[PDB]
Amino acid sequence: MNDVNRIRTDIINVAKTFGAEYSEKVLDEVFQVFGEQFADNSFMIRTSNKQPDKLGCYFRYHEEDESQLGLAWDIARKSGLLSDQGRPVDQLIPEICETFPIMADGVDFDVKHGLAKIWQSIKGVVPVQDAFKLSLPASVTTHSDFLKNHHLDALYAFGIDYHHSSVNLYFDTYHPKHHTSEYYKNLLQDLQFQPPSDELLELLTNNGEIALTFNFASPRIERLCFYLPFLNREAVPQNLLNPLLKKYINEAPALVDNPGFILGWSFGPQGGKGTYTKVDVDYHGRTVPL
Ligand SMILES: CC(C)=CCC/C(C)=C/CSP(=O)(O)OP(=O)(O)O
Repeated sequence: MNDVNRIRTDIINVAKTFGAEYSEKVLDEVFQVFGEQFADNSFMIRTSNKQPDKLGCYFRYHEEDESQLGLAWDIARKSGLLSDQGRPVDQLIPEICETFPIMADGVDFDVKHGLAKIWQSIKGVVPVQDAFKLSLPASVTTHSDFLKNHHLDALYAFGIDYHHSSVNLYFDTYHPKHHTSEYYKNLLQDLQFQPPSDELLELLTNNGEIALTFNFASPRIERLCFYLPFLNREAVPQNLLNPLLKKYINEAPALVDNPGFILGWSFGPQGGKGTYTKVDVDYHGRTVPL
């Protein structure tokens, strides 16, 4: 369709507009193999802040259709976009699929580097201890007391990062403290991560999504992320966005006049690497309303 070539053009436009490194060759190979799954599924375009003056650009899709579940991994492997290094990360997706009933999956793409991440969403929420049999990083188990103590133990999804050999764990915000700003202040303090502004803390009371990143090199929790949805460009708190990301919320491409957004705040060791902002445009306009 034209829908697919529209999507490839919008992304090169973003990558160029916002100074994001990219590889036309790489984009081609991804779209050759995955283009239709973009036009036919929940689809989002991301820019992040990991480097002060230039955004990176990503694009991702979410497969909710029962019959298609598992084809993302198959497609990824058969075409060579995801090849096996025997890495500690490389066995996780098969293990997850045998252990847990799966209700959604998705692929994340880096406009320069190609296929970056694969998500698995469990059917329903599970005690995180049920994931302890998997070849996750040792740092997951060794923080089991910390996961329970901060009510980060209702596990619903895995994100497997192949560029960084790291794993994201996703947590439902079941506990009354998750609607409290003091919980996010105390969580960032306990992790010795960079403190949040009061504006962000206020927003986090109606937070609903928490993610934790673990990797095989480090005995420490590498970073965490909070996610909030916003219905449209206007609903976005723009005092939390630097100028480059302000421009992105006004000019991010989508097939609706006023797309919704998912914003992500990554936090890591204070004075260290991983405290930045993520902006996801709801390209089709049907991810955010759900
Ligand atoms: C990705 C799609 C289509 C919908 C979900 C929006 C969402 C929660 C994205 C999170 S991907 P994330 O784990 O935040 O990626 P990292 O930067 O942590 O590697």
